[PDB]
Amino acid sequence: INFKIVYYGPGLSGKTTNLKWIYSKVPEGRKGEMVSLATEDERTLFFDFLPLDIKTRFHLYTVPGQVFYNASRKLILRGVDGIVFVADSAPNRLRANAESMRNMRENLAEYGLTLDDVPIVIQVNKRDLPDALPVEMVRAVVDPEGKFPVLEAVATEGKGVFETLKEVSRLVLARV
Amino acid sequence: SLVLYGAPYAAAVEVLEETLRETGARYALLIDRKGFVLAHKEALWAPKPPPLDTLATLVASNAAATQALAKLLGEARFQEEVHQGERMGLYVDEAGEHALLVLVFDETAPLGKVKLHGKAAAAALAAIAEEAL
Amino acid sequence: LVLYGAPYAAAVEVLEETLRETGARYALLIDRKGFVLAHKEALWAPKPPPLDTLATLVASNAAATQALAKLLGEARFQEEVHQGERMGLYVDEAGEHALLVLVFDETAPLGKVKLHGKAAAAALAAIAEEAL
Ligand SMILES: Nc1nc2c(ncn2[C@@H]2O[C@H](COP(=O)(O)OP(=O)(O)O)[C@@H](O)[C@H]2O)c(=O)[nH]1
Ligand code: ALF
Ligand SMILES: [Mg+2]
Ligand SMILES: [Mg+2]
Ligand SMILES: [Mg+2]
Repeated sequence: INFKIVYYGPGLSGKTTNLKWIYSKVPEGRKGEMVSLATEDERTLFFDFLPLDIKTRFHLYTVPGQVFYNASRKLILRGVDGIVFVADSAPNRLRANAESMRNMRENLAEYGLTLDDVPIVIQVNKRDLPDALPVEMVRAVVDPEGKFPVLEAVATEGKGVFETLKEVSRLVLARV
Repeated sequence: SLVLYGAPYAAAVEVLEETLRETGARYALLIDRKGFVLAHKEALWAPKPPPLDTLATLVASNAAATQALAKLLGEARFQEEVHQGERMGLYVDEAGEHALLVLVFDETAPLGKVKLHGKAAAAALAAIAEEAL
Repeated sequence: LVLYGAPYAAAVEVLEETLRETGARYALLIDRKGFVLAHKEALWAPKPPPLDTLATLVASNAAATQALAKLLGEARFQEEVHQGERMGLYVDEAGEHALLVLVFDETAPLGKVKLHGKAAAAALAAIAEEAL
């Protein structure tokens, strides 16, 4: 039994950093190899991919976050079972957050899906930034009605990373 | 979705095995468009494959991007693809709307047969994919 | 890679000639990040599909097919010809940092497509490298 999880969000929000922390802590035996199609500055170009055990297999993907890469970002959303939306905490990236969530809903509507149709967890990432915004302000922009779990994170340090993944796993399972 | 078990699983595997023999390919996979390995077989003469989940996610995203290019141009589809290196190649074709046949072959395999039995294997697997919808 | 001035003018002429010699609709030089560095449309052809989209998809495809090649121990695969009922696409490397793409229809002869696309790519590879 196979599930696909897509880490979505604006450019540089920390989507790849999530899969890399996860990859570094999951033991050999319970993961496959991480694949990344990235430019030399290591920004993601097409996707990251990380297969793991939690029979049931979870295939974790990230999407490139640049606004002008929507065509490849939407291929990655095909058949998604659950989504982790990685929101950036930086003050100057708040509207980028909203644009990504709007873009997410639009891409999902091309497959005939609404945001109710797919489990979604908001991760508010980069809590370590000195000027970080309140969690609730970030959340009120990407999830005005608070319909979605929210979790805080510092992906470069692991904080929130596995708890975000268990949360979305939980929802994808409860969905069957 | 497409969940493959039971008799259809067994029939898919028998197709993959027969295709390996008829073509001389190293590896045969049925993958879904989402990137999941649904059945795989390896020719017993051949070395260990590269990680098959890597192979299958790369192949599914190649197919995703090329199908999107087709649709961009007003086409339902391009044809089966043969990727050809100096020694190694890949034959990738549709097994119905939800899956792909993948053949990995080397210099020892005759390309005519790869294409020819690859295409019949695709068609047999689409038939099997339907009975697992 | 950024093409401006005389290398850009040089690129555009290679693109115009390939269209003339092939009967193709549109011709682009794109970088491996999917940005269009130069392009030309045939005067007779319809308005193209969105070319920024076409280019992000070709470069995504290329990164994936390049990873497949390396996975199998290959430097690379060959140039691609994708053929629908009427429309088609030719893609080939133009040096290490760029791809030439031609979009064509059933009036463009495939042998010319292949023969001039390949020459266009080598010509553009030369323009690209000498631009550095
Ligand atoms: N300060 C801080 N930086 C982070 C955090 N998460 C990721 N980064 C950095 O943000 C940059 C982009 O990360 P990456 O995952 O590549 O972004 P993305 O894949 O485009 O979403 C990298 O330099 C990461 O080290 C975090 O929680 N805090
Ligand atoms: F660098 Al990104 F998504 F913006 F991988
Ligand atoms: Mg990334
Ligand atoms: Mg809005
Ligand atoms: Mg023009």
